Amino acid sequence: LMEQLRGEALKFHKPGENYKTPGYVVTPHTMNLLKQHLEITGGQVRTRFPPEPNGILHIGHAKAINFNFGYAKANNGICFLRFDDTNPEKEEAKFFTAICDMVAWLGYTPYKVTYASDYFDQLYAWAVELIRRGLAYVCHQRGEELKLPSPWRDRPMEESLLLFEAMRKGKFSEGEATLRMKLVMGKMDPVAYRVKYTPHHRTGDKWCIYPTYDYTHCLCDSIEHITHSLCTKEFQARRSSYFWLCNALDVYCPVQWEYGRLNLHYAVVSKRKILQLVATGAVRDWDDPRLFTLTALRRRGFPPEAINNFCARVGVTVAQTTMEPHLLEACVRDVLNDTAPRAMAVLESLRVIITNFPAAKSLDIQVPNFPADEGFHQVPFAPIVFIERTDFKEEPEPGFKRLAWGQPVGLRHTGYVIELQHVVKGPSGCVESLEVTCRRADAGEKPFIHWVSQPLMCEVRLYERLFQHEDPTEVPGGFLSDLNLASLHVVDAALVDCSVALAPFDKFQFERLGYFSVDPDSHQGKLVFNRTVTLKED
Amino acid sequence: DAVLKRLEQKGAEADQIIEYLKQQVSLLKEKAILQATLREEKKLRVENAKLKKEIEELKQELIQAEIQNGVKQIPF
Amino acid sequence: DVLVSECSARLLQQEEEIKSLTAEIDRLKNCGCLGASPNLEQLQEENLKLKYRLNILRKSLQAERNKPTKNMINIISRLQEVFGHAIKAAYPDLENPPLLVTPSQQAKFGDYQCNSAMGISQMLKTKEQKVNPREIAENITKHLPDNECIEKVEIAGPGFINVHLRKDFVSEQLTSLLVNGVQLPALGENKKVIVDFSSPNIAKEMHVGHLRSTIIGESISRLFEFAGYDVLRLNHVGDWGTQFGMLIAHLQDKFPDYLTVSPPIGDLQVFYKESKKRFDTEEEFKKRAYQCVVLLQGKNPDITKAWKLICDVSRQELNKIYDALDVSLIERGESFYQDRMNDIVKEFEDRGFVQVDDGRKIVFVPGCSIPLTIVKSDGGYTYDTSDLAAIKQRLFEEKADMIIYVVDNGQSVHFQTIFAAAQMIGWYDPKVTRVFHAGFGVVLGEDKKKFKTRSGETVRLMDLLGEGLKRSMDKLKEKERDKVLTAEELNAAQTSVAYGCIKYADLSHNRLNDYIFSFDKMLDDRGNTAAYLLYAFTRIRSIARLANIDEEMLQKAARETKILLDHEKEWKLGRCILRFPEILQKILDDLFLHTLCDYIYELATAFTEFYDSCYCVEKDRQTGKILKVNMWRMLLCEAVAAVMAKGFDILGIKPVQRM
Repeated sequence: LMEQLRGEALKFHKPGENYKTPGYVVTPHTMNLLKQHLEITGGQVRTRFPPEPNGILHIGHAKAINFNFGYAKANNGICFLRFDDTNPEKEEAKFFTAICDMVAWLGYTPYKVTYASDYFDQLYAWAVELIRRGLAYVCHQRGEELKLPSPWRDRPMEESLLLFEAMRKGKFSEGEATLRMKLVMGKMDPVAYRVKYTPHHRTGDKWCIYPTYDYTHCLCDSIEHITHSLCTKEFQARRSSYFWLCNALDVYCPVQWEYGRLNLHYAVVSKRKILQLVATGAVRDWDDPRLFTLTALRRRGFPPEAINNFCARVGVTVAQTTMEPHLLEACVRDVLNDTAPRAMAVLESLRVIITNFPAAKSLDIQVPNFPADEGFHQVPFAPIVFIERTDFKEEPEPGFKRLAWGQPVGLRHTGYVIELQHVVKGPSGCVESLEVTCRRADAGEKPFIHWVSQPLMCEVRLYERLFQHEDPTEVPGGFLSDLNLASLHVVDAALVDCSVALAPFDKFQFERLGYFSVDPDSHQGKLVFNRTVTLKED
Repeated sequence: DAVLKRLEQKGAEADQIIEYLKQQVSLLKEKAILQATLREEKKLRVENAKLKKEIEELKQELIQAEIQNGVKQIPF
Repeated sequence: DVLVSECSARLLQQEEEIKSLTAEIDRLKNCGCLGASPNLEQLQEENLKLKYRLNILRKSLQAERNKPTKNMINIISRLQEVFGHAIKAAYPDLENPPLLVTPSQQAKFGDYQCNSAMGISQMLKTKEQKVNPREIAENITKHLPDNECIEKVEIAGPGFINVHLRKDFVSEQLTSLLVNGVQLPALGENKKVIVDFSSPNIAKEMHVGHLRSTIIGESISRLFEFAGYDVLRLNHVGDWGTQFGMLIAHLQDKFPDYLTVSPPIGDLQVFYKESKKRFDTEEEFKKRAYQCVVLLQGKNPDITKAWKLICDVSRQELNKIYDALDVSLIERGESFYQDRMNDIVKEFEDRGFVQVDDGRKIVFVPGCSIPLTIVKSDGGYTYDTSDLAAIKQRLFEEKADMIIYVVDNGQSVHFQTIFAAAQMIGWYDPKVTRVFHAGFGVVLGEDKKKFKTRSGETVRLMDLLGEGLKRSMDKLKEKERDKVLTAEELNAAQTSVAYGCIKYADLSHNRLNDYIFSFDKMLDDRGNTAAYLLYAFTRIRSIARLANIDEEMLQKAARETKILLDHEKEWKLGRCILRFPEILQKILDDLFLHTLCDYIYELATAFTEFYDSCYCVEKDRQTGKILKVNMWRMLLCEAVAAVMAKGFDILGIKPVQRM
């Protein structure tokens, strides 16, 4: 992928430049403030990825993460993980860590971790400067509609100065008067500094005037010296707005390039819709698989290489190809294929006892954990082994190939085959327990199924695309009714072998089944597996 | 044999007296939590207003002390 | 096979009946009538979002109180702000108990004392339970905060709270009023206070009554100029009389060429009482007189030309008075409202307040039984029409925040009726704008009677100035006719002594009471009058001058030398120096100027007790030149001198330096 972000030294502008391409602006700053830009960074093309402690980070945010932390890592720069405080938002600690966790899950160490609140002093300082330099007045109206006219424009300077000084000292009533700019762009709705009266996370108490995303996340690009600043694609009729605060205070600028809002189908990610689904009961937690939250796909298996490789395939532009799980579940099929070894396991546990086979208990035998040259792990063989009844019908249709009377079937990774003998039914008419002697098919005879012997575990959880079709919204009325085929469900029977392991985010192939990953409910005794991808089907 | 349907019309008339007497429990325990949590919500009205009282007295204690060396403006 | 399969189909569709039921309930259910509030959430939120306000406010009160100052401080105001903290914190379920923060007096009860603990024990309800003020008071001494002034706190009465002051703070402002000028902080920003004071009747001779409202009037006017109020002075002159018609009718005969030839008319009253004799006796005159007093109401070009000239003689005599007393003024007597008076007569019929009686139109104030006359029997406008159509312009055009009416105590019935009537129709509110009547007593001679002279009618005020600089000169040739610099100190003394005593012995005596004009007790060199002040004031600018300390040697030494207050008497003086704004506040409120004269005398009493006690300059006996200068005690005599000189600027008395 960094073959494709290095090719943006084959498209963009190197350390410095800045004046070359974008919405370039020339003041008594361009050649003498950019001189200081390179006199602090050294070039070092700095970017940033700035979410919120409210944030939930869904797969589409990986196009954001791969971009910033990537271009830095590609073209030898750094990148700020910058938590967007602005308006104080309580606490929510689970996502405060979810972000830091997920950032590293993909493999990037953020150069620095900063909060927006870190710079409330110089944001205020430059706010004081903005009222004096003009283009900043104290108005009201709102909430008399932020959209109705445009009053108090060219008001007296000092009046808006002492009022802004009053605004923070507590001489106001949480609503009266804001601090706007003489803004145009759009529909000229300016709000630089509002007034709250609410505690903060980082700088609690002390403060009761707090800026806004527009004002905050323009200057901080400057402040921390950024030479790219990659915005998503809600920020189109806002290109004017970003280049407006810089130069109006004269600063080393970003350039702000935009990428395409790449969502995904079959998906819902908003916490007001999810923490709903948590409480309805369709899903477990916010990290429940089939949710498409980044912290969920981790649970589901899905190697962080597989998520990044997907991005190098369909991204790095301004086109927002909101695509499908099929072409993404086909990208993780690429990785679990040879990042995770073979193992095989049974579900419809059917007691099969082998009469005539050599020696006593166990007998090791080694399994090709990988159909390569790397090496073999071992699982106990005969007697009393386990196949699933889905590989045995009493009366077979010609399409059968597994176990039938007189139709012996091979045992995976074994020089042996069982011929089928007498079968037991027990109480009613259930195929209870069958038996057979093995002919050690060195004598050449195809059906070659899987098996376990001296088995083990407990739980295997199977998951489908939660909605039977696409992003529940496009006028079906409404969103809480695509939760069809249960999806779900679990099997706490499940007999697996000694290939595992017993640790809890490892991945496997269960031979002739699916690719399976371990889940954070596992111990070393009562272990539990998610079924990640479907084994190459469709 | 002829005492099952006599005991049944005793234990089905039980559901009768159960779910009536239950609906007087289930609606007296509503007045309890309502009578209480209401007269506390108008007792927040005695704090929140007494707060603005000892708030407005204090903004005019500052503004008499921030004119002591500072500037004051109107009205507003 | 299917009742399990289709029940889900009636369970798949029932979901929308629940989903969309909860959907449209989100819209038409919220607030469709007068009120709006979520009590569970919001009222528990406004309780914190605003309890966070008291903290962010208190933190900003601690910021601007910490960073000082460039001024002086109303000491008593900032004590009711540390008891305002202390007392209601000590007792959180009381609203507004008394805050009797007074001085008193002699360091016996300390410097200041607060009798408020009574007004917490006196606040004796909850079924008559004995609460001793002593346990009440000391429950406030353990719950009084930290400050920048207090050293020790004491109890000594039934509940008396006697207070002592920390030396550190007392001297900190004595320097403050020294380097940066003795000034009071922009009190009451951009408020507009107009004062109606001088206002004598033109062509009638201005007298002592109408003079008492000239010195009391412009002394007040410079107070609010000093406080920080936007003051404008008004001469409510009486150039709108039915008597003015009697004058021009005498002019049309005396001088038929008044319009083309300047009229040689000397005295106003001799010409007036000439028109008066014409008035009472003749019948052709009196019918010409009141037929032209309506011509001038109608802005008659030729008649008005007369009127303009008449005033120019009685107003040249008036500017012969203002020049001396240094009264800056702006004339707008009732002549100005002859236009809008007509639109006020109309407003009281539109409002239906006017009753029909005796061919006149009168209005009844619900406070008294005395009605107002706004319509004469001949379509003329009176005094009730003037000051009522003028109390609106001073309200809705000038947009004043407070107006002071300085006339005598005999028209008080009138003004508190025009006031109450003004509030009635709804021009202003008694607590949005305080319209107050600055009244005063009557002028009496040394024989207790009307004032005065041999005859003596109305005493001409110019002769008072004549016998005001002759009296001030006969005492000042004993024997300063030689020491005085010919032009400088003769003029400076006799013109400060004359207009000093006259202004003072009337502002020292209570304003509301009858002022006894005693030319011998008013210029008594040994008395409370300005005779002693201006003499002992040069005497303080002489302890510095007799020590060879120029304009630079004191203005730098003040900026560096801190002042000592160890002795008992220098502590008694050091207090009264800072009482200055605590005395000025009382007079901003009660408007009795007689408590400033009591104070300018108050610091000079503790001064002669000081300058005699602790030695300012004291070497030596058997040889007397030098040296023992106590610079910190020289800063005291620069502080006392800068205080009185700004307090003299207020009284109107021009201070002197050498004498």
